Amino acid sequence: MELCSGKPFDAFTDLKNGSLFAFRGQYSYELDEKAVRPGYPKLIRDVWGIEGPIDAAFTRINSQGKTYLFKGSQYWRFEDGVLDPDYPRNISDGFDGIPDNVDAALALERVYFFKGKQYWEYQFGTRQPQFISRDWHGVPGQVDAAMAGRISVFFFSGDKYYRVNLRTRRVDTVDPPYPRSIAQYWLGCP
Ligand SMILES: [Cl-]
Ligand code: NA
Ligand code: NA
Repeated sequence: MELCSGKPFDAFTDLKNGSLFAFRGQYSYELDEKAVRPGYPKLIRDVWGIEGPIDAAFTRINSQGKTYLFKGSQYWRFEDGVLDPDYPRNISDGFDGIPDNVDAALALERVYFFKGKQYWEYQFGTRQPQFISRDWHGVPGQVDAAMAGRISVFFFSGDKYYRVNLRTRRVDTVDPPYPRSIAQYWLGCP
């Protein structure tokens, strides 16, 4: 289906360079103001060389800007358009302490994995899990995808999303308020 169908998403990543990718079922959506065809539905198998649906994605903030895609117990690492050699790997081999079948991830060098009501911090070692709702104020303990900007993170749940200020770690006050339509207020779909 197309970007503006209103259906929930499976994953997002901000490449931290002006471009980002959304994932839903078998489809990958490149979202960049520089794109000749922004939001053109392409097959994940065609762009990333793997079968959808994926569970989570993130892109590291460092120089190399590697993209990580998660599905089940496995992850794939990409750079410069291409799957790195020695991928896929088991999550346990790259991310000790992080569970399988995650719901979401984001990168600020701190990475956060989300699964049910809990999240895990990873630094390039893992800690005890904490509660999403305790540390991300106004975010319920159920997220489908996440992505990190410069001053905000976004949490996606069904057909709606939340924006959280990174300083306050609280959902921002806007009008109409969060949670609100991904299609209408985040993608700027008709
Ligand atoms: Cl995600
Ligand atoms: Na997800
Ligand atoms: Na993400």
